[PDB]
Amino acid sequence: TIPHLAIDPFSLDFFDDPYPDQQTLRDAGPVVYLDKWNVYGVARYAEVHAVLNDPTTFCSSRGVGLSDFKKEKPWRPPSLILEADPPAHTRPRAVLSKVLSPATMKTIRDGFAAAADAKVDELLQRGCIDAIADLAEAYPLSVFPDAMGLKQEGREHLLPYAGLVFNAFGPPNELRQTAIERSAPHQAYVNEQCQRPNLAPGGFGACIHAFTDTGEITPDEAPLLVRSLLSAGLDTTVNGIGAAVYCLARFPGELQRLRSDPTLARNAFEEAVRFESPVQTFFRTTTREVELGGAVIGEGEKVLMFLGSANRDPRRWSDPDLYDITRKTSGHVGFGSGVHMCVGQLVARLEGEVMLSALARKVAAIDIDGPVKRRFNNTLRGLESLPVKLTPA
Ligand code: HEM
Ligand SMILES: O=C(O)c1ccc(C2CCCCC2)cc1
Ligand SMILES: [Cl-]
Repeated sequence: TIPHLAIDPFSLDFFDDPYPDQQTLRDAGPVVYLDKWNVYGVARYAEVHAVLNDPTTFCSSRGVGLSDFKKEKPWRPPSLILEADPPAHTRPRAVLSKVLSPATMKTIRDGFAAAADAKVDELLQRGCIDAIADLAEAYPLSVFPDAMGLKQEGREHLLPYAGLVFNAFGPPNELRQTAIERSAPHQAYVNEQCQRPNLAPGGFGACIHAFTDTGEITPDEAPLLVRSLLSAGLDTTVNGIGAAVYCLARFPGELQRLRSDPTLARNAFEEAVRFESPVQTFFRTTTREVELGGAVIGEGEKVLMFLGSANRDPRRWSDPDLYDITRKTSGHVGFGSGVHMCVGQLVARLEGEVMLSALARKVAAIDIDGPVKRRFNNTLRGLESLPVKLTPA
């Protein structure tokens, strides 16, 4: 009944060009079995959306990586929010939601926008830049660690730590095992910055700790919640912004539409998140026997969701393989869906918006002018290097 495929979605070959294999996964059926890792897979929009929106059946507390926490030891203590189910999930979620709220966005927006404009001005002075190191990485590094309240020293640990986190959701292949064996100094740095004294007044970290007397979280929960933001909050945005620049670089017609109306900046970023899906995959674990897309899945089974595939499913999208900055994007699953839907999406969208706004106002053309190199990660899709010439408006 369920088709068995030998495709390895965590192989370098797959990362290098996932789109044909994603169609093969979609068209094989609503539910497939991946013999390579003994997991179920769903690659169509409908089943991905259904799985995300039934957290009781498709739980997160047994891990959202390949590893089943019921069978193996987690590589680090479980996240109090990502790797928790309701009801344990609910209060920590509410705290991060309030920390990363509308009001907070108002407090940081001017600074984020100023930093974006400044960066683009700087890059225009150079002309030929690497849109990954010099923009997609440099810009979030120039705003997010400060917004967290982190000291300057040690910040070089942040991207390596995130690379590790996202590789660790994968199977135990070379990417994952290499990441873990290099991890000790990055874990040590992160865990230390999560303590209250090390987080500057007014930043996200301090704000999490301040919530520890409302009864929503205890003081001993705050460091792990700071840890959540230091795991999730930087490398995601690097690859979201890199995706957007890469799209504008390949679709100059859409860059020209964006220039003509910079208020399209926020939807141009959202469309990039759909189109590239910086977060490609992650898992749920079944808590009972369940019927999904006409297939029966047993209890205690890992289910791999292909978010990127769902976001290109022609069953859901018209011209899914086109970058269209006026597309109606609502419903894409690039930020997830349901109770775990990205709690930092307002920060992500703010960064993406103000960067694309700066590009929209200051740059006339973005031309790739060197070899493009891809970065491999078990969960993240993005580039290592994107050489571009920026022409000033
Ligand atoms: C373009 C950037 C981003 C993308 C594409 C993205 C994507 C996602 C997705 C797909 C999920 C759902 C995971 C699941 O269902 O298991 C998620 C959750 C989460 N994200 Fe984001 N994210 C981004 C940026 C951020 C930022 C900037 C922050 C923090 C400042 C953040 C913090 C979190 C946290 C803490 C969760 C867990 C939420 C929960 O379990 O309730 N993310 N993100
Ligand atoms: O430590 C945490 O709580 C944590 C770590 C990583 C993430 C990722 C965000 C992007 C989608 C996949 C999960 C979310 C939360
Ligand atoms: Cl850690």
